[PDB]
Parts: sequence; structure tokens; C-alpha cells
Amino acid sequence: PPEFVRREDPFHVPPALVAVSERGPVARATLADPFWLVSGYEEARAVLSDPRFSSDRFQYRAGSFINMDPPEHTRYRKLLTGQFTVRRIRELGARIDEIVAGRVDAMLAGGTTADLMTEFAFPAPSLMICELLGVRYEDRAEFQQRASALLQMNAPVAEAADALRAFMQALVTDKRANPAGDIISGLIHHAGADPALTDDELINIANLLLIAGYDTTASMLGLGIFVLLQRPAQLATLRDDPSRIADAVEELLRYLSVVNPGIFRFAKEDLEFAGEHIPAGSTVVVSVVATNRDARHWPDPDLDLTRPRGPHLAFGHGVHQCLGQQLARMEMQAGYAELLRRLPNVRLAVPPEEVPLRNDMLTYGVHSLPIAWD
Ligand SMILES: CO[C@H]1/C=C/O[C@@]2(C)Oc3c(C)c(O)c4c(O)c(cc(OC(=O)CO)c4c3C2=O)NC(=O)/C(C)=C/C=C/[C@H](C)[C@H](O)[C@@H](C)[C@@H](O)[C@@H](C)[C@H](OC(C)=O)[C@@H]1C
Ligand code: HEM
Repeated sequence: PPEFVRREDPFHVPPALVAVSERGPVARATLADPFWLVSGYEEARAVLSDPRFSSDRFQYRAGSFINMDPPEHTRYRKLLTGQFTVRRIRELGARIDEIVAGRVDAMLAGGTTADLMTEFAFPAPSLMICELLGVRYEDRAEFQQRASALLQMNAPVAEAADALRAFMQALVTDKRANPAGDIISGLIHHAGADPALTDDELINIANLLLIAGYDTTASMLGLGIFVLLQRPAQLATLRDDPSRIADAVEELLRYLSVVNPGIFRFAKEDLEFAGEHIPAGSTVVVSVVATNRDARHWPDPDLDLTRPRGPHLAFGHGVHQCLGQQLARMEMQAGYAELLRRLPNVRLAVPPEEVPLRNDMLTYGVHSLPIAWD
């Protein structure tokens, strides 16, 4: 229902979500059939930690643990979390530091303008996923090609883009043959899997890591700059007080809420949660944007990079919180800092209302971002 998915601009919650949120923190709406929308922050964490609710749309390839419930979800997640070791995070963070520098090095070498999405926001997230999956330098062109084949937009799998699946097929075979330090190697060689992951499981996880971390991280990075460019006092705070970068990124996650139209749950059971009667199989969707703006939790919900960090729902809650949230944070922290610091007097190169937003996409963001500097 488009009125729930559409965002006119990023500084307001959609009027229809605001209408529903007025009825209740959890409130029925009509699809097509009634589903519920959660706009309350405590209510959201409550549905997300609640086990009467499923991530399986159909029940009430494989290895795709984001639509799985524990026990089965928990087996893969724990394999995935275990390979997210300190040694990985440290190396990936240094890679990430290198990545954001090369893209800015390339923007500055190019002239005084760029489209931010082309030259920084899609490329930085993309290259980090390369490092994560152990994609070699000579294969990144091929890799960057096959995965900007999302138009417009979102898809599992690729129905049966095998081209991407085919690339991942070769990579895994490669990894079994020659084990490096990447996430695919560890799962195969060092995650202690019993039973051992199959090629299909391994392919399906690799795509999910790209899919899950790529649009979201790129939409965050582009939209965050776009918002800073319209809110010059905020931009200065981040650019001028560089030690406050950890708090700023946490604010953009909460204010921008790129996950649109929200996190999805289904009721395994007939249930009553917060006074509502919910038949089995009914969609429950947590609106990330509305909830991160709950006035009961945040008296002032407007954007403040001055604000000290607290929890928000941009990365989900409970058993499925982004596996990638620490990598996304390092890239968002590294990437916003490098642009504001290295691009003098950065500004939009076209008027703000001319900028193209993604309202025909699941993940909220910007299509193009023309910018200038000096
Ligand atoms: C967006 O609608 C999804 C959301 C389902 O619920 C969960 C919590 O699980 C889930 C799963 C298992 C996915 O496999 C998934 C995928 O691939 C994408 C995006 C998801 O949403 C997010 O998590 C945001 O971070 C998501 C899942 C999810 O949230 N990637 C895609 O490329 C994509 C296009 C998903 C949705 C597609 C269509 C909108 C869908 O066909 C429509 C029928 C929707 O109305 C939903 C019913 C949708 O269908 C499914 C099973 O994909 C589903 C509920
Ligand atoms: C700002 C950046 C990001 C945002 C806003 C974001 C948001 C989310 C959210 C809300 C979920 C929960 C969805 C659900 O509960 O159904 C999620 C799950 C996930 N994210 Fe992200 N994410 C980001 C970056 C990344 C990155 C960089 C990765 C890198 C691999 C990634 C991988 C995943 C995975 C694997 C899951 C599934 C976790 C599970 O089901 O166990 N994400 N993300």
C-alpha cells in the first residue's frame, strides 16, 4: 500500500503512517486483508523479541537465514557470527579505511564535481563486500558489473540472476581449493561446521551478505550527505567535531531509517499483542522510520548530531539484528568523515528539490546525488 511505502521527503514520516500511528502503537490496516503496523519503539522491540512471530512469509535457495526461524536460523547465524571475529573486523576496518580514501582520491583527481552515488556510495559498500567475500582485485570489475544489475529494484534470488550465482559458485569452489582469510573460507575451513555447509548454502549466504549490506549502506551514505547538505548546522558539527562521529552515525541511522517500508513479521499463531487480536499468518510490519521517531521515546525526534548515542531500530532488534551493523558503522563512520574533511565546501550541484529519491524501491534513498566542492 503505497501510502505506507512512499516518502515525500526524508524530514517527515509519511502522513499515512502518521495517521495510523495516531490510532495506536500497534494498529490494524488493510492490504491487498488486515495487517498491522508498529509505530511504537517499545512495541517494535517487543514484536522482534517475541517468538509467536515468524520471519517465514510462506509457512503460516536455502542457507538464506533471514527468512528462517530458530532452530534453523540459529544454526547459520552462529556460524556467521563466529566468523565475524576480531581479526576480521580489524582487517576489514583497515580495508574500509583504504576504500573510502581511494574513492575520494579518485573524486578529487576527477574534477570538482561528481555524482556521489556513482563515485562513492555504491562503490564503497560494494568494495567492502568484495573484501568480506575474499574477492580478488582482478575480479572486482566483473564483480562490480554483475551486481549493479538491480533495476528497479529488489529480488530473491535473482529468480532461477544466475550470473551472480555463477560467480559465487566459482568463488566457493575457489575457496575450497585455496583457503584465504575471508568469510567464505572460514565457513568452509574454520567455522567448525557440522554438518558442513554446501555450495548452495555457501552461495546463498554470500548473496545475502551483499544484498543485505549494499543497498542499505549505499542509501545511508548518499542520503546522509544529502540531508547534511540541506542542514548546514549539522554538517558542520560532524565535519567540525570529528570525535563525535560515533554519535552522528547513530543519529542518521535513527533519523533517516533507510529500511523502507520496514521489518516484516508474521504471526505463527492467533495472538493478542498489545490489545490486538491477530489471526495466524497475518503480516506484521514494523515501520522503522516511524518508530525511530516515537515521541514517547524521543521528545524531540528531529535530527541532532549533538545527541548522545542510544538504541534505535534502524538495524532491527533481537535475533535478526543486522549481522553487518559493525561493518556498516565503520564504513558510515569512515566514509562521512573522509568526505566532509577532504571535500572543501561541499554542496549540492543542483537544487535540493531536484534530487531523485528512491520511492519505487524497498530501501529508501537517493538515485543520483550531484555534488561540487572547492
Ligand atoms: C519486503 O518484503 C518481504 C519481507 C519479508 O520479511 C523479512 C523479515 O524476511 C525477509 C526475507 C526472508 C527476504 O528474502 C527479504 C529479502 O530477500 C529482501 C528484503 C527483505 O526485507 C528486509 O529485511 C529489509 O532489510 C526480506 C525480508 C524481511 O524483511 N530482498 C529483496 O530483494 C525483496 C524484493 C524483498 C521483497 C519483495 C516483494 C516486496 C515481495 O514479493 C512482496 C510479496 C512483499 O509484499 C512481501 C510479501 C515480501 O515477499 C518476499 C517473501 O520476499 C516479504 C514479506
Ligand atoms: C546502514 C546499513 C544497514 C542497515 C540500515 C541494515 C539494516 C538491517 C536490518 C533492519 C536488518 C533486519 C531485517 C530483519 O530483521 O528481517 C538487517 C539484517 C541483516 N543485515 Fe543489515 N543493515 C545494514 C548493513 C548491513 C551490512 C553492511 C551487512 C553486511 C553483510 C548486512 C547484513 C545483514 C544480514 C546478513 C542480515 C540478516 C541477519 C539475520 O537475519 O540473522 N547489513 N540489516
